[PDB]
Amino acid sequence: SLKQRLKGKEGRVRGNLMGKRVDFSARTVITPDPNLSIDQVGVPRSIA
Amino acid sequence: MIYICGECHTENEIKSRDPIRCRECGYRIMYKKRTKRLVVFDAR
Amino acid sequence: YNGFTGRKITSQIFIGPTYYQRLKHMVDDKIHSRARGPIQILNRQPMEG
Amino acid sequence: SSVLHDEFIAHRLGLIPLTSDDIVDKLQYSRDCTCEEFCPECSVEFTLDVRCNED
Amino acid sequence: TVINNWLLIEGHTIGIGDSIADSKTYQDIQNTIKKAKQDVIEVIEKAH
Amino acid sequence: FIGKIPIMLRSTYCLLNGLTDRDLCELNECPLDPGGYFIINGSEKVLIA
Amino acid sequence: FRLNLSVTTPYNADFDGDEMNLHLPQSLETRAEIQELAMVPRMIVTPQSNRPVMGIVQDTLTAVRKFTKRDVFLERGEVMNLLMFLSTWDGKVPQP
Amino acid sequence: SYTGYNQEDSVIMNRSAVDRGFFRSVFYRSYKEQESKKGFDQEEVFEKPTRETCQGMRHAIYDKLDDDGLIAPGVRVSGDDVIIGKTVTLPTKRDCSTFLRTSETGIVDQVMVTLNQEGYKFCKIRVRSVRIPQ
Amino acid sequence: VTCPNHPDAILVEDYRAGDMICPECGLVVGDRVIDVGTMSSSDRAMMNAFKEITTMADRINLPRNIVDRTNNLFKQVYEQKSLKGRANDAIASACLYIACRQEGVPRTFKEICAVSRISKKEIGRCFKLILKALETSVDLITTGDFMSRFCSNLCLPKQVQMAATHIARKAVELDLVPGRSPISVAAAAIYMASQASAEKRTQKEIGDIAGVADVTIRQSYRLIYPRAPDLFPTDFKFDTPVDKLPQL
Amino acid sequence: MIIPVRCFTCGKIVGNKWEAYLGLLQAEYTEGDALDALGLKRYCCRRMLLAHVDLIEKLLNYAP
Amino acid sequence: KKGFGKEHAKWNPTAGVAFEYDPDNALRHTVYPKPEEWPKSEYSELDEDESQAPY
Ligand SMILES: [Mg+2]
Ligand SMILES: [Zn+2]
Ligand SMILES: [Zn+2]
Ligand SMILES: [Zn+2]
Repeated sequence: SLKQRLKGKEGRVRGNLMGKRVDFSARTVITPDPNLSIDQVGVPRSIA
Repeated sequence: MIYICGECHTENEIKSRDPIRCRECGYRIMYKKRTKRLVVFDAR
Repeated sequence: YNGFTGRKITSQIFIGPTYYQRLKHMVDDKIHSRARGPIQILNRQPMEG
Repeated sequence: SSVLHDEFIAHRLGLIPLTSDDIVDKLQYSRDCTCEEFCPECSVEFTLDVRCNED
Repeated sequence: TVINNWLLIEGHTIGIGDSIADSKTYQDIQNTIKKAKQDVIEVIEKAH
Repeated sequence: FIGKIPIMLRSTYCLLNGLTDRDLCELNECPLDPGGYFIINGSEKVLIA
Repeated sequence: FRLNLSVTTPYNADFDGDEMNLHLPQSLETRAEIQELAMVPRMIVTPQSNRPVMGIVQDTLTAVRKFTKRDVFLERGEVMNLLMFLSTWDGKVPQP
Repeated sequence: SYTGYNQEDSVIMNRSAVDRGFFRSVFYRSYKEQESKKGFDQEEVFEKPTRETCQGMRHAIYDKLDDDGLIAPGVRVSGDDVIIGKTVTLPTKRDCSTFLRTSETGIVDQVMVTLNQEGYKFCKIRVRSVRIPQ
Repeated sequence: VTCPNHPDAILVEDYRAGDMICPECGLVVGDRVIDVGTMSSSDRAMMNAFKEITTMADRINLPRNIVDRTNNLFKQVYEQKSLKGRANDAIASACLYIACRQEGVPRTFKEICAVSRISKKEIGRCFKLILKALETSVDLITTGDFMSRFCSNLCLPKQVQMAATHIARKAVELDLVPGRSPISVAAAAIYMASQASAEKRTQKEIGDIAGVADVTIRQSYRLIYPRAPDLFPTDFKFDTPVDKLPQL
Repeated sequence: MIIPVRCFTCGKIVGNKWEAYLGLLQAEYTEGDALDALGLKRYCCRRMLLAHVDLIEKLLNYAP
Repeated sequence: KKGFGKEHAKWNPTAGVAFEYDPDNALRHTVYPKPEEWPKSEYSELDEDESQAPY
């Protein structure tokens, strides 16, 4: 029903207006690299 | 094409839209035969 | 001995054989990226492709 | 049709050492040679064929 | 950067020579531990 | 006739009860497999105490 | 993904199978506001407890404690070698 | 401590020992497909979908499939290739199919064809892929 | 879906990005719009008939792919309703006989009778009405299709089973039995085969299994006996010489 | 599953020595002696034979 | 083909390659905490009751 569809956790307000899935984001494992600055990160070439 | 029985390993051409059974063995598990176009590997 | 310059290392290194295992979590399975991908139909929110 | 898959045998072959005594100086690098993919000026061809019939 | 590049000249490790003590020390440690155990027994008997 | 009951492998009512390694290998079975699970729709299920 | 260690202690990371999300600014106002508000050099000290969040960590600290005693003497060769790794260096060699 | 690349729970490892078989492994995976008659007229079948007859296909290549609609073992199937060609008849012929996931680069190990419990023809396909430590 | 600047010759559907751009020049005619893929009165008796179809199919105990088409065949026969004024259970049983033939594995009416009250005559009658009702053709029977289960019911080894099939096959190609029901022929071949192996059986037992008599086999046997020796397959190992094959 | 052709650390050829190891042990040479006679010395090349489990002899029991 | 050991470890021609210098710490390049527990090198020229050469 339209109450159960606008209800709480994963509804239309707690699940599609506050928290939403965002495009343009990639996640990869981290490894050390002491030859980098603090200001930098090293991206692989397939993600880039 | 050509199929291989799962018990007696006797090749037998199964025609399209035809029951799946061997001959001389009466079995119902068939393995497709390896291809004939060639692929090359590296020892690396 | 150092491998780049051949000089000795001032400290002595503790070395020996041990038994290691290779876990199941490999990196080929955890990398993924999205940039203007397919979207849903009813709510027009980004969807898996 | 052996027990090891195709890329297992292709790997145990590369680590076999071949007699490279004198004719390494006459062989070009296959990326430098003006031939096609392969020629007897920058390669050596091998061949294996075994079949087991006895028990 | 400069302290990593000196650190491959100096080097560092942990073995088990870094985790053991001389007999003079071990004997002294054993002596005090035995005395402490005896004291607890004296406390237990008086309570009864 | 009443019905059909699943059978736990390597029991006294299985087809693998009391076989020798020369026959366990002939049915393409592992002689080291412990047994003690059901086969239900292809899957292999185990009951937790 | 590859990042410097001095940045491990804010994120509470460690390099045994963690994963870290990356978001990419699209417009030019948002890349300008991330550049002038929230870069990692601009966030060394914290407003929580008015001290820095990032300090020398792991091997670097132990080596520094052993690089700065009074019996540590460096010959001419590794003075040349170590001075090759300074980006903020004068060009002058200090007299020993 | 060698060069700083093994700090905070990491390991440096010998590259020319990986080249001699160190910790090399393989990786198998299976896929199921089952032809089904969901309706009197809506019926599925394994066959090689042709461009002008079937309609719902993508422009991907359908040359690796054989006449049956399955890939013979031995070929090198890469990401976004079709492996099983299954066409549905339209109340003409509207084709479906199964595609790989992305970034597999496997090799088709063996293909099996038989009858499952309710008696519908179905097939299983195993894909082989080698994993070198990185 | 229409672009003013240029005509669209092709509009590929990008499954990966859920996007629709037009190759000839390029244009998302549709961007992010393509998702990337007691109460029962009618058939109270039909509804019950399919339970009774299932309860009839259950007795034979086999993968029930034959049953779903049997359910659709009835549904079809029900829908036309030309044959509506007829007994449902006969139609169900006739649907069943047809499906087995449609699966290329017919079961005898005698068998079909075992699971139903309907006389073979009424099933045959209803059968022809359905053929006329649904306007569809059928297939002729083959002996080998019943070589499997009967020899199975006798637990006869494949070699005997296969030998019988050749004997049967050779006999029909030569029409050594003009008009003789292939059931009695297969059974006599089976008999002959069983009589050519250690797994001999009496005609009455075979007759009992084929649902016929022993005198019925005796005649068919008399018809095949002249060629008993030559009817056997070339790959066979006698347990009894053809000369020593009994007569009846 | 099968003896590697090269020690992972040195590179010394260790593949051809498997059959011999079984034979020397069969002759009752103590393991320490057998390894020395084969000539492996460094403790990285002795780990190769000392800790090898031969699984190929159990996959030859399944009919092809 | 022909190649060397930077391509792949199947093209290098050598097993272990030993190398060492200064068999006694005449230079103190390495520093022993207790110089008595260390075995004497194969190439050493020290006495049986000494540990290191003088610096
Ligand atoms: Mg962690
Ligand atoms: Zn067979
Ligand atoms: Zn060439
Ligand atoms: Zn070695």
